[PDB]
Amino acid sequence: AESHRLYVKGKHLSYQRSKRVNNPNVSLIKIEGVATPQDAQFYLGKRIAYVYRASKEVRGSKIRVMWGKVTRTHGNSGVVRATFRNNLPAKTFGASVRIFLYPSNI
Amino acid sequence: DNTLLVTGPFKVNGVPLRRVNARYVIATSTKVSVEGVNVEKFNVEYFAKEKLTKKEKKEANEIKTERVEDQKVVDKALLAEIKKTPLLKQYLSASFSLKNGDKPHLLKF
Amino acid sequence: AHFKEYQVIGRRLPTESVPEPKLFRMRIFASNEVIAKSRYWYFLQKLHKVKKASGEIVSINQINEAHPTKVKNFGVWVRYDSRSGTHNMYKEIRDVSRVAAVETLYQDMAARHRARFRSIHILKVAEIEKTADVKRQYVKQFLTKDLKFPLPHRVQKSTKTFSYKRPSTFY
Amino acid sequence: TDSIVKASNWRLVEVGRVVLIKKGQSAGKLAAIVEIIDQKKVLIDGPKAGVPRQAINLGQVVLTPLTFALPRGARTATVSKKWAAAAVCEKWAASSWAKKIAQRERRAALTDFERFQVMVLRKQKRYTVKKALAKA
Amino acid sequence: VEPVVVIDGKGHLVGRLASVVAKQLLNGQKIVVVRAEELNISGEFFRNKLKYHDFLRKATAFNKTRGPFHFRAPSRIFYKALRGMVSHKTARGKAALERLKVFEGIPPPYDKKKRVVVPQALRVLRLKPGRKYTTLGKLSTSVGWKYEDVVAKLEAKRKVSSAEYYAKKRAFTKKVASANATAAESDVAKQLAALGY
RNA sequence: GAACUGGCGAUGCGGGAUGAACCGAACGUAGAGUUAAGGUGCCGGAAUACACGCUCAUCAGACACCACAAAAGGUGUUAGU
RNA sequence: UUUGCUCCACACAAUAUAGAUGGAUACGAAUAAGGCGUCCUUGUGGCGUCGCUGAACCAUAGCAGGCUAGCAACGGUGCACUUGGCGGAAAGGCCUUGGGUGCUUGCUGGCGAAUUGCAAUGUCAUUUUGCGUGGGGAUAAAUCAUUUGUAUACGACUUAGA
Repeated sequence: AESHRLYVKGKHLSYQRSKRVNNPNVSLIKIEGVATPQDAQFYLGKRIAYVYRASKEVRGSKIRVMWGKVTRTHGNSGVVRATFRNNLPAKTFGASVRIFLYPSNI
Repeated sequence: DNTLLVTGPFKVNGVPLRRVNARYVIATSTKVSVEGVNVEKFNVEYFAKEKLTKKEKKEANEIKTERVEDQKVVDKALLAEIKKTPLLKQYLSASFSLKNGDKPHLLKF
Repeated sequence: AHFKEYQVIGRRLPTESVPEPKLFRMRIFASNEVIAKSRYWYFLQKLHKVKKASGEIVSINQINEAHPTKVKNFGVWVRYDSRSGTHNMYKEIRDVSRVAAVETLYQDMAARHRARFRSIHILKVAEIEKTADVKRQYVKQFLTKDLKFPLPHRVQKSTKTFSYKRPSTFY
Repeated sequence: TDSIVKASNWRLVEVGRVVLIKKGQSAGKLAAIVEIIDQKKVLIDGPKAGVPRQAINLGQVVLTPLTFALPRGARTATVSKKWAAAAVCEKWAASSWAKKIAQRERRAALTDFERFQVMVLRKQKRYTVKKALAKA
Repeated sequence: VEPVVVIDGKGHLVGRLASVVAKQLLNGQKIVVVRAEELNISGEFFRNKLKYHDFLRKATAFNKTRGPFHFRAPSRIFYKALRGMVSHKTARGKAALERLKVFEGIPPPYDKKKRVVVPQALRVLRLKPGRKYTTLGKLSTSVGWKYEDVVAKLEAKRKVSSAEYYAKKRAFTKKVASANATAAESDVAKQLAALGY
């Protein structure tokens, strides 16, 4: 067809933070479509990929991926907490990111 | 090894006899009967990769005949069950993709 | 909180000079048993020469509403402490049960006189069994024959941050 | 000539007015207003749909255009009897509001094979409608 | 959900719209706000004129050129109210603010596009009926904006052209609705009705 | 200038924008969970939550320590005797 | 100034991305009112219907979407042209005429796909520049130095000089 998307779009909002101290080890993700923790409970444990590009070709590609997963819900509005192998570079606040449907329970 | 044996059928969408992981599929509610297929031939030793040595490096750049007539035996038994209810051949030939406005936490498969 | 009504019956501790004290009973609106017994001992220390160390509580029982689906008019007599003095007030509330009536009473006093729970004393609450004994206009307004009114200016709260048409406030 | 005003009627709240519970434990059933507590809340009862007789804030219900006869303060046996006599449940079901609700829940209850089927049928219907869009 | 969101600023409250839009930019949504002369501020016109005069008094004493700049256009007033809610002195704030452009009227890039509203910042949905409000164009031309009438003339011309568009669109959609109704009650129509479409 | 206690001095951490003393809590290096005091329009992590009222200020008001306001008045408005 | 400059087509390199992954899908006004349809005496008109959110509408099947056969219609859509308009607020876009060409999943068939081995973004976008081709297009000024004095601390300014 014309669409081939097998993931859900999301936005990298910020790190986990207090009013004046942030914590880069936990990122905050807005998954689009979900507006409550009860709907966000479907997406727990799903893999997340941040997909970006670079000028230098490394192993056949100019596209590099950072992997992570959803761990828990955050707040009352469907924001989730996500942890990555290496933390997200904080210039990606507001950048798009992919939530895959695996590991599936359905 | 906790894997699922699946087939396309190969005549429909070109997916051969294969094994997949159960955590990487979505079980839809659409059900066909697979009684009449003799799948006890296949096992974990049926799929062997014949592991490659470290010396054989592919600088620049086939199929088992046993595998291809096994596929031809099973898929002709599946498609007879496919022909009963309408539009299943078209459904299995078409691909799945998420459109704009599809919420997977609300979708039923 | 969301109030409940309890009867609390207590007495003095029995002595040899006087066994069987007189078993006083009071009706308390409170959130739970602990607050109910505390308010019971508060009002008995205001009334008689007794305190909690010198007395005991023989019974506490929740009194729920006899007809929780009948719409009543209640007259409520209240003491409250203002910033300069102590005053008595009589307010009447049209509502379906006694605990909800005193909940709206506590909200009404806190809203209109800035009176707190520690300042309000509930003298009594009683159902007005007959109309035309209702003396306040704001509740006598709702007792007319074939009462009907519209609700102008409907505002519907949205789930999305963006709406794709100009909304209507018709009801 | 004659004097003309725009009437601008809307959906009075009184006894016998049928309402739809918007949010709460019922959340989508019908009830009948039994009496009016004050400006902001009313005593309702929904005895056919299983809504218990209760006082409720007017912001938690939506008023429907349906009305039927009740005396004020009627108990639930009389409410159910007059509801069945006026037969307002299928009168609600005949409205386009309830048809919209039923369409929404049907589209929610569709599966992937049914979504494929409606895509094929919509393509066929679009073919015949755009063929009709060539003669006028 | 959208590449660019075009917001019709008419009938909106300035602070509530700015707090919606600033969060949208910080989340990464591109926003363009049109018709900035029709924003509303709650309160009397005289109160908001006094507020702007209190703001207009404030300037650097030894050199007025480096002081706070008092911008007079309605779009720049909205930009001031939004820059107050974005942390504009950082690179993240600058990257957010470059996703925004605010206009008086609807310019020709956006007059053929779709305009949306924000229902939690609309005046008719937020204010009690009876409270007084202002129009940002009237306040701005009271405090020194020079281009209130040319925007009105351009908006009149644009509305004439848009009504000419809408008449043709309405005629076409009535033809399409007529053909859909006549091509309904066939077998595919009843199967789609059973399946929910 | 004294009395009893707790502190700062000698002490970082979360909150009070900011601050020696206030509130919370005292500190090896890390991970996960839960909270205190304080907050949840945006800056800013978190409900433009729910519920009942009150107030429209041609100097509104917005939180302890704390960064001020009184006597006297007002058919402004609300509730009472 | 030893063949330089610009534009057009693709050919290869480099360069990055504040962050495509079906579609930014166009009345205006009011909200104690409207929208749409229809009728008439065309109005601040009569009658009917709708809202109660975009949970919509359009699009959406095919090797990341192939190679072929037929049926039914004379539709739908893409590409390069082509005719006629309209658009100056930041127009740089919108509509339309005609023919060509490709596809059509509206309907019915035939062949292909495996081995990426049980997942690894599994690579499909647009931004700038350079160097090659081969096809057009055009053949300047400014500054220093000299001079002026309507100018001037110096710069700067205003003048003149084939």
